[PDB]
Amino acid sequence: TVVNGAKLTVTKNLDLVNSNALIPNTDFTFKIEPDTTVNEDGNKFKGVALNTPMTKVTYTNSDKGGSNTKTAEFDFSEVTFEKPGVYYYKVTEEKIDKVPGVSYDTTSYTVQVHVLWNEEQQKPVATYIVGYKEGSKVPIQFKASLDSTTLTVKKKVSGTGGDRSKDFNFGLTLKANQYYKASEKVMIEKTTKGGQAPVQTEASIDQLYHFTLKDGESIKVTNLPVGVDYVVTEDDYKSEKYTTNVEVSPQDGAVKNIAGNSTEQETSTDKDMTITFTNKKVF
Repeated sequence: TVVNGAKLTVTKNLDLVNSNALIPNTDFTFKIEPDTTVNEDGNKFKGVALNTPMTKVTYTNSDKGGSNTKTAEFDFSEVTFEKPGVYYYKVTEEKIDKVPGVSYDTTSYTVQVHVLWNEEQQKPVATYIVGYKEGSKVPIQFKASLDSTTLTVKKKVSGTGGDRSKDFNFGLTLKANQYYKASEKVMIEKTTKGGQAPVQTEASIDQLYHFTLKDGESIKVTNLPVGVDYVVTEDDYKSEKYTTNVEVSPQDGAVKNIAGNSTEQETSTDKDMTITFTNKKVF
């Protein structure tokens, strides 16, 4: 929280709502600039602009299971300070296009660079560095929340002729995007009308995931990232005299009803999604 020297570390932390979340391929950029509000005193000065005013950290899918913490640094070594004093800067995080499901830290830090006359170098040198937000001195830390969501797929059999023991075949495809690459895995648990714990499997992005359900059974994708396109399809059972309808039901949003055996291309949001396929057979 008080740095002796000319280098200043910035830390990024990702706080995962679901600890099993997939980590998006993305960067965070931090800007340092002279503070312009400073009442230019004999002792307080507007900061001198750095040659490298931006620094950044990068997350990739492969960071999953790590600390979710990354560091970068600003370099004050090459800055020329004409006089000893306290030089003021602001440090912020910048992000042009927001990543779905990531919240951006709007914090602005005040950074004081204490520049003292130094015997060794015969000049004023950056000697220590202190940062604060609206409270005590702290390390420069930015925190973002990474939300994710879930997708539940349920099978409902209806009509006096519907077979509650029949297994219906389904496919799920999740599509790769810039944030989540092909072959990354998402966790799936299947709940069955029987004695046992749910069964855990994994689906791969860009790879058709095959599953089956009887009436009253479901699968749940427990760490679906936000912003991912997907399609769920049931096999056609018209030849066996079932009619099929889909309900696509985002938590607390408007339900979409679809005649037939497939969802259209859906894009996951921060809302939990429930998709119910109703298979009706009657005499």
